[PDB]
Amino acid sequence: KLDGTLVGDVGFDPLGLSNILPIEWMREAELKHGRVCMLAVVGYIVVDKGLRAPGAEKLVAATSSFTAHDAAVQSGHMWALLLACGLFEIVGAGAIASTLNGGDRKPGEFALTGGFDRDAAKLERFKLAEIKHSRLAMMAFSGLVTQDALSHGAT
Amino acid sequence: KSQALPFAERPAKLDGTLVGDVGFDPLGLSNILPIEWMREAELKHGRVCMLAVVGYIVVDKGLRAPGAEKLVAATSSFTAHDAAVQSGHMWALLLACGLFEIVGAGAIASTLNGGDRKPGEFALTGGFDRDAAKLERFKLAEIKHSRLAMMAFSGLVTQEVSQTLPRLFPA
Amino acid sequence: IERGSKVRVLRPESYWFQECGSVATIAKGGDRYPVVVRFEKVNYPGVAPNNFALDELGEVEAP
Amino acid sequence: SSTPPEALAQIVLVLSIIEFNSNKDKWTMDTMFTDPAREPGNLGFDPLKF
Amino acid sequence: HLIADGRPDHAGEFVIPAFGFLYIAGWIGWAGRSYLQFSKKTDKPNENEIIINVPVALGMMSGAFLWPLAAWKELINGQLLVPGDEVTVSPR
Amino acid sequence: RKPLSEYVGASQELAAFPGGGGKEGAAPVPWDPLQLSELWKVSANNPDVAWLREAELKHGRMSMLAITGVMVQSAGIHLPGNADISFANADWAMAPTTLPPAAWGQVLFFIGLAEGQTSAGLFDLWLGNTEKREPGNLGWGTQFLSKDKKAADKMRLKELKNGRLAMLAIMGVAFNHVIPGALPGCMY
Ligand code: CLA
Ligand code: CLA
Ligand code: CLA
Ligand SMILES: CCCCCC(=O)OC\C(C=C=C1C(C)(C)C[C@H](OC(C)=O)C[C@@]1(C)O)=C/C=C/C(C)=C/C=C/C=C(C)/C=C/C=C(\C)C(=O)C[C@@]12O[C@]1(C)C[C@@H](O)CC2(C)C
Ligand SMILES: CC(=O)O[C@H]1CC(C)(C)C(=C=C/C(C)=C/C=C/C(C)=C/C=C/C=C(C)/C=C/C=C(\C)C(=O)C[C@@]23O[C@]2(C)C[C@@H](O)CC3(C)C)[C@](C)(O)C1
Ligand SMILES: CC1=C(C#C/C(C)=C/C=C/C(C)=C/C=C/C=C(C)/C=C/C=C(C)/C=C/[C@@]23O[C@]2(C)C[C@@H](O)CC3(C)C)C(C)(C)C[C@H](O)C1
Repeated sequence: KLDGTLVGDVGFDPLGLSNILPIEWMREAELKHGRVCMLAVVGYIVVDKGLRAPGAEKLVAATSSFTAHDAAVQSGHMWALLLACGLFEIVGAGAIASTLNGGDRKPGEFALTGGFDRDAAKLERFKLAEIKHSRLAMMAFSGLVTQDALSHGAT
Repeated sequence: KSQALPFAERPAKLDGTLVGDVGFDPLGLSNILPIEWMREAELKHGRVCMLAVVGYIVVDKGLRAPGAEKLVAATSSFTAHDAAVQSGHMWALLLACGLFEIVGAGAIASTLNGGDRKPGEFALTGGFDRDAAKLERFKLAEIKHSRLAMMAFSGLVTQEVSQTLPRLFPA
Repeated sequence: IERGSKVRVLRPESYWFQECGSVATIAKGGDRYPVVVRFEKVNYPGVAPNNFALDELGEVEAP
Repeated sequence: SSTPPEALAQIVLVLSIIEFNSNKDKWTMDTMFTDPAREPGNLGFDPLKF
Repeated sequence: HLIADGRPDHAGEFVIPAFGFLYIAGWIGWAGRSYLQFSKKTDKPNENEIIINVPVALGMMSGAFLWPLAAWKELINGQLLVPGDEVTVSPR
Repeated sequence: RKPLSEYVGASQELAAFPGGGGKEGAAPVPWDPLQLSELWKVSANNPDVAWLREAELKHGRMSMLAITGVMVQSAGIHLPGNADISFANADWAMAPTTLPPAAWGQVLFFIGLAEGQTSAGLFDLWLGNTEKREPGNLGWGTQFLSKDKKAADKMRLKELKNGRLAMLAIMGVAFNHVIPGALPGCMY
């Protein structure tokens, strides 16, 4: 799991809602949200850099990542990403939502889906780091969406 | 429990009686129709696509039938279909395919569901029959090439229409 | 059936077919229709009771 | 007659709801005072407990 | 000319008097049926129909104002209808 | 027969008052004010609760699909248009009119085939003779739900609730195109 960090707790849980919907689905959703946010903040800053995907045209035109999800939708590039993420996430929907509020969540309630291809490190520090940067990038991408809707550039 | 998806159970009815069964049925489509019909459909589709890939990559690089004349079919395999529909040769091909499909498909699909034979034999062995290990190896190779050339023909046609075929046999 | 029982009449030509009546007297002898059943509704002649056989009564309520 | 009729409709509807629910099956003369504990006029409306 | 079609703009014709009469006729029928049940359950059913028990009759008569609900409750409870093997029938 | 108490589908928000509660279902009997599920006792013409559950499951599923189609067709997101066929009628309830017979005639045909071929045992319902069928159990997603009892019942209750809301909504988007104003915030 993951407690505070230098004290030992169940983290800040003032609402105490961990006894309402099961902790396995909570941890799985936390990891998925965080990994989505980590890819989101990196993709945001990389588009703001000026880096381009191998598919050319309309990608440098709709820069700053805010006209990205208004012109790539009508350019048809956004639909392919939607359906690819949809097929992988419906495989995940099978393997995850087959078990909820009941039958066991014995897949490691986080990143247990495959992934043992290149590193095979399996560090506990890696797990702690993964969840910590997951939530750090949650707040980072929240900031990058909200601050840059009125400011621009590096802020 | 599966082999192509080693995180989410194993599909039902995919025990391994058919060759090349790695348990890749995430949608569970092996329950709408009997598995003999599905295997027959997969094998027929694969044979059609392998013949289609061979014919496409042979016609496109340049080869004409006995007395195939000079029309927009001879320009490329892209317009060969629309050329031969107007010349009526596609009606003759449809007649031959319909005759063989009546006999073969009606017999082959009528008797698996009754119970009588392997799904897709046709008994035209043409040689290798005695070496049953080579028979099952050739079944595995046939279905693997079937899937590969279904993908290959899909890729070929989509690549050629995406640029309207500017005379590219690598495409 | 016994005296005071509530019975349902199964004789099809009777005025009280499928109707409830009360057993009054069961005669013990050679009578073909020994059971006497009295009804609360008179028939067209105005006769309240009738003699019934043991197989023409279906029984409803014990005494 | 001067006031809107929807006001009367809603007032009569609220009174209808109140007296439909205040005696759920105890309408009519033969069904209301079947329980020998319902004294007449006692609908249980005594919140202040006089 | 009255339009008994059922259009909403001609509901001042047939349909609204239809609902009114259906309510009133069901009221009359339910009052009669309730008094019939009471007179059946007494010791002299015949004398209760030529000489009416006026207080009880007024009770059922005023209590038949909720006939569509009471009739539905009796229909669901199985008290509205005789099974069919208990009503007398001609030999055929 | 199955006397309506073991059927999942009771709702907490009809026991929202002090007294009665749970995960999402009311404890003392599901909601049935008109006692329509008890109408099989008098005459066999009235359907059993199994037929009623199958009917509302079908209505709810079609209504989810219909309200999702209404939400998506009404503003953009139309299929790419080719020759002799344009999916351009953004106004719902008139989109099948501006459509060739090869397209509107193909939706109805396949709907009818799927309806007729999944109709095995609906008339073993109407009488409580379940055995097979088991109301809405077409097989599309059986063994996909959880294998215990509480989670499966929770999933079914989720299906029934969303479905009922969709029914009420697709009938709020309808009856408002017919007569102006049956839904104050309409958007369609
Ligand atoms: C999916 C398979 C398929 C399809 C649909 C086509 C379709 C076509 N080919 Mg083609 N071809 C194929 C495979 C295929 N080919 C293969 C595998 C080869 C070998 C390399 C060729 C070699 C080839 C050449 C060399 C030429 C064509 C041409 C043509 C065109 C006109 C053909 C014609 O007049 O036939 C209709 C006339 C007939 C007499 C029908 C043919 C009947 C045969 C025998 C097939 C009947 C079924 C057959 C026995 C298979 C059943 C197997 C079963 C026993 C298991 C048309 C677009 C010609 C063209 O115009 O292109 C420019 C041409 O010149 N093809
Ligand atoms: C309140 C008593 C009552 C009730 C509920 C019914 C109910 C019914 N009668 Mg009916 N009937 C009654 C009295 C009643 N009748 C009387 C007194 C007569 C003799 C005149 C008839 C003669 C009669 C005939 C000839 C026929 C019916 C038929 C029917 C059925 C169809 C409806 C209809 O045609 O109504 C029409 C009703 C009438 C024409 C008679 C109404 C006479 C008065 C207004 C009703 C009696 C009210 C009563 C005095 C109230 C006193 C109670 C009070 C003390 C509380 C229906 C089951 C028909 C049938 O079988 O259809 C299936 C049919 O053909 N009835
Ligand atoms: C197709 C319509 C339909 C049908 C057949 C059912 C059937 C059922 N519902 Mg259900 N329901 C529906 C729609 C429907 N529902 C909708 C839209 C809602 C949301 C308001 C609900 C909310 C609901 C709850 C909260 C509960 C049920 C329950 C039940 C079950 C027992 C009750 C019963 O016998 O109802 C029989 C129903 C009918 C025969 C439908 C016909 C309706 C009448 C007769 C005609 C139309 C009148 C209506 C007012 C139309 C006017 C306009 C309308 C659109 C508003 C039964 C399986 C209970 C349950 O789950 O038991 C296990 C339960 O607790 N339902
Ligand atoms: C995903 C489809 C739906 C999306 C369409 C799509 O993808 O786009 C099309 C596209 C380009 C594009 C687009 C533009 C035209 C540029 C612009 C469009 O903008 C619009 C809308 O206008 C967007 C976009 C992205 O569409 C690119 C698509 C590329 C795609 C889809 C590539 C699939 C390869 C598959 C392979 C190689 C399989 C091999 C499988 C093989 C080789 C096997 O069988 C292996 C096998 O082991 C198996 C598995 C089982 C074994 O027993 C047998 C064996 C051993 C043989
Ligand atoms: C204008 C336009 O655009 O379209 C054009 C397109 C195109 C393609 C150019 C055209 C063409 C040509 C076409 C369609 C040609 C089709 C030709 C066709 C289909 C010709 C069948 C022959 C049957 C045979 C040989 C049977 C042999 C039977 C034999 C050899 C037997 O031994 C029978 C047997 O019974 C015995 C005797 C004894 C039995 O104990 C045993 C068996 C049963 C074995 C057209 C017409 O111009 C139209
Ligand atoms: C059974 C029998 C016999 C038989 C037989 C037969 C007909 C055997 C036939 C086997 C056959 C014909 C097997 C084809 C496979 C085709 C494949 C694998 C295609 C790959 C294509 C691939 C992998 C890729 C293609 C690409 O297009 C892509 C994807 C994109 C392009 O940019 C690049 C290229 C073009 C490269 C006998 C022995 C003859 C007589 C006996 O009596 C009866």
